[PDB]
Amino acid sequence: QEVVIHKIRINLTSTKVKQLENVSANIIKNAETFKLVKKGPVRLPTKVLKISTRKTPNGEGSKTWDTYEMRIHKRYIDLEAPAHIVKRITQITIEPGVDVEVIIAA
Amino acid sequence: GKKRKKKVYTTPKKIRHKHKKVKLAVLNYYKVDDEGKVAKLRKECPNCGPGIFLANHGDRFYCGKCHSTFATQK
Amino acid sequence: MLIPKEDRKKIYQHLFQEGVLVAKKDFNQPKHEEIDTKNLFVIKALQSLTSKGFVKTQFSWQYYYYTLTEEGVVYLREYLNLPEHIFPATYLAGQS
Amino acid sequence: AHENVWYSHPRKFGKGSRQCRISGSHSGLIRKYGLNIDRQSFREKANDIGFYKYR
RNA sequence: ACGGAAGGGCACCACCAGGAGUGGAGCCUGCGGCUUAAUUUGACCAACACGGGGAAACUCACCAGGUCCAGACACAAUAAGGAUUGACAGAUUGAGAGCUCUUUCUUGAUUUUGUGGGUGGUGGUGCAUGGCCGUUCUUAGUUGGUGGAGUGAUUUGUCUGCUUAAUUGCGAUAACGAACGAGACCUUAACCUACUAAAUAGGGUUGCUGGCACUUGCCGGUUGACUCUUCUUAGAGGGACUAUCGGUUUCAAGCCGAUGGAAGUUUGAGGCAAUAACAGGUCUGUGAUGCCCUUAGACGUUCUGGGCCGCACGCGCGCUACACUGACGGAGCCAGCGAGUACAACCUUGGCCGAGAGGUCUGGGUAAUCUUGUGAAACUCCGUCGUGCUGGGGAUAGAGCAUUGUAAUUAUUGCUCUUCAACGAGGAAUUCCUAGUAAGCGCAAGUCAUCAGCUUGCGUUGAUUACGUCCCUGCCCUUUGUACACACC
Ligand SMILES: [Mg+2]
Ligand SMILES: [Mg+2]
Ligand SMILES: [Mg+2]
Ligand SMILES: [Mg+2]
Ligand SMILES: [Mg+2]
Ligand SMILES: [Mg+2]
Ligand SMILES: [Mg+2]
Ligand SMILES: [Mg+2]
Ligand SMILES: [Mg+2]
Ligand SMILES: [Mg+2]
Ligand SMILES: [Mg+2]
Ligand SMILES: [Mg+2]
Ligand SMILES: [Mg+2]
Ligand SMILES: [Mg+2]
Ligand SMILES: [Mg+2]
Ligand SMILES: [Mg+2]
Ligand SMILES: [Mg+2]
Ligand SMILES: [Mg+2]
Ligand SMILES: [Mg+2]
Ligand SMILES: [Mg+2]
Ligand SMILES: [Mg+2]
Ligand SMILES: [Mg+2]
Ligand SMILES: [Mg+2]
Ligand SMILES: [Mg+2]
Ligand SMILES: [Mg+2]
Ligand SMILES: [Mg+2]
Ligand SMILES: [Mg+2]
Ligand SMILES: [Mg+2]
Ligand SMILES: [Mg+2]
Ligand SMILES: [Mg+2]
Ligand SMILES: [Mg+2]
Ligand SMILES: [Mg+2]
Ligand SMILES: [Zn+2]
Repeated sequence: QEVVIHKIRINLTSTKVKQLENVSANIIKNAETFKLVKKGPVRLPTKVLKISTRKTPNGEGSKTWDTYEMRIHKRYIDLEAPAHIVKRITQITIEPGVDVEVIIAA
Repeated sequence: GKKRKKKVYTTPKKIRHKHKKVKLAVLNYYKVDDEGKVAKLRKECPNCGPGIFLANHGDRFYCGKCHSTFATQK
Repeated sequence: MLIPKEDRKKIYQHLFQEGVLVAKKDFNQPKHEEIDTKNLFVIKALQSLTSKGFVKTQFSWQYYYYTLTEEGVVYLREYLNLPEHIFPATYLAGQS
Repeated sequence: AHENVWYSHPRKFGKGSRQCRISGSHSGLIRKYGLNIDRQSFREKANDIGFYKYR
């Protein structure tokens, strides 16, 4: 008997965008399918990772500098939902790559 | 590039620590009581177990299983 | 390698226990992981097996990936004289 | 190589305390985020890692 | 290819008008030279704050030395009356190293010593190679299918003109139809009262309170409720395509102006970026690698110490100043990119201390939460100084107190006090630059135990002068000439 509300939260991380958007939309749609209340898929600022390297491997010539970057997004979502429904929702339909985290926030 | 020259040493030669093999080394540990019992010589290290013998250097015996811990004068 | 004989049985029985070893490049270190011996003579005993022709070596990011062959399984077996019906862990065949 | 002498110097910190995890080269290492890769094997394998040219 | 030959165009690594500088001074950093035992090396527009090269250990390559095998495999040799390992104390050693030895004790077939062989080598060889990137060359160039012209080297196709930043097109055409390059594309910065939403972001109403007024008021505080998404985020998206109009154009590619808009320079900046090449460079990045050398008193590996930091000397990036628009005291108080502790010990709030550096007690933060709203300088206001190497300038010297480090001496670094150098805006020359740009000013990140004078990114105060030409230095296309082709060196 875990019918009581738990104020659960789902964190997401993804080096890409398309699969992250698909996962978030799927979670929202499943929540509506089971008719649960929510705070929307609030977006988080683009955590951009930039590191610069001397493009030459030795060190001579015209000083050339290159920049390598990723861009990750979090998009946390909080659900005022019971226990087993949200567990079943978050343990299904996870396309590869997009890291998902679940916290009871009790 | 790098150019080198023949290395000249300031010490003639260092010889390896050749191990000292001894002919019938165990004759001096145990002796026979005239076709009978067996006896030890000069001491027996107790901690290591039966049959282990200390090393005499002068006025003191020395281990060699637990070499540094046990060095007892006599 | 003056690898002590009891640690020699230990390395062989452990390589029997799983059949695949890792043994990171790092020399100098006190204790091989899940083996309790200095890593260096682990590396050298295993490469001795490779040179005898019973272990294949594969290098990747300083990690000495080692795999054991059938004749290696043999040599290991008569070294431990464990009955021939039993095999190292790798040959435990699990279906998908 | 009396164990108390050989390799006794500590390498907790400094240049030689870290290896490339690729070639072990101490020179020019990327310690940011614990990549622990040098500049150039990193530029080799970065497109595979996830870094990309954007700007 | 070249021409101090012609024509057509371009480029602030060219100039013009200018702006800021360097070269003058001090100091840092890097080479050269010298010295040294080593002051390790590779570089010579495209070497010199580059090898992320801010080396006190490691770093490492050098020097004095001291250690060990990390010689796998097979054969042979010896071999359990011992192949052989290790070891207290002492001499020896810098070492509490059984390095070596004195004695003996310990260990046992793994080793030891010859053989072939093998491993490692920031050893030589980037004029043996890969890969990588630099440069030719940021320009607009480059081939191939047939077809024509030449016997052919080859050419046309790729071009008379005009246009563009562009081999970009309009076009003309023994040339036709296609490919790479450019563009297209990707990221970013611009505009969204349009949608989706949001306690890790902001508001508004209202609670509950604090003040100051008295009147409804204002400034506040509050992880109490309601409510919303312009402000901050991120998704689908929209928006610009020179849109419209007016000039000019064998009236066509297009160019100029005005207006509307946010944006009219390809909207801004970049990211990728062709054929051919270089004896450009990196074996010093690799367990990328050919060959050569070495492979046990070792060019392997590792430990201690010194060095790469020294000094009559030249040169380059640099930092701070020569003062008044300044210096110094007070008073205000504005940012953005970042980054941040885990199998280890980071960001550090807040509180007690110390003048300081710094110390301590506690708290959050694995991160739109906390550091942090990084309350940053420059700047703004008010004061002292008032032309004098002066309170400018802070190098050079001592004395102390701190923190990092196993190790601060050849001063690591910060603070306290004192000493106060040269320097009067710097020769011939030379460097960079057209709008948020130069410059000034900082900030963050990388290098990190500790350090920057560096570099990479960010924001802030934010301009003068063009808006053009081949005069200098080059580049592109065509024509022409040559006794040049390892090509005017
Ligand atoms: Mg110009
Ligand atoms: Mg010039
Ligand atoms: Mg001029
Ligand atoms: Mg200046
Ligand atoms: Mg000067
Ligand atoms: Mg050039
Ligand atoms: Mg240093
Ligand atoms: Mg040193
Ligand atoms: Mg050393
Ligand atoms: Mg030496
Ligand atoms: Mg090496
Ligand atoms: Mg070589
Ligand atoms: Mg033809
Ligand atoms: Mg042609
Ligand atoms: Mg393009
Ligand atoms: Mg809005
Ligand atoms: Mg018109
Ligand atoms: Mg552009
Ligand atoms: Mg090109
Ligand atoms: Mg060359
Ligand atoms: Mg070459
Ligand atoms: Mg060496
Ligand atoms: Mg140096
Ligand atoms: Mg001079
Ligand atoms: Mg420079
Ligand atoms: Mg002053
Ligand atoms: Mg801010
Ligand atoms: Mg003075
Ligand atoms: Mg200034
Ligand atoms: Mg540097
Ligand atoms: Mg000729
Ligand atoms: Mg001549
Ligand atoms: Zn004993």
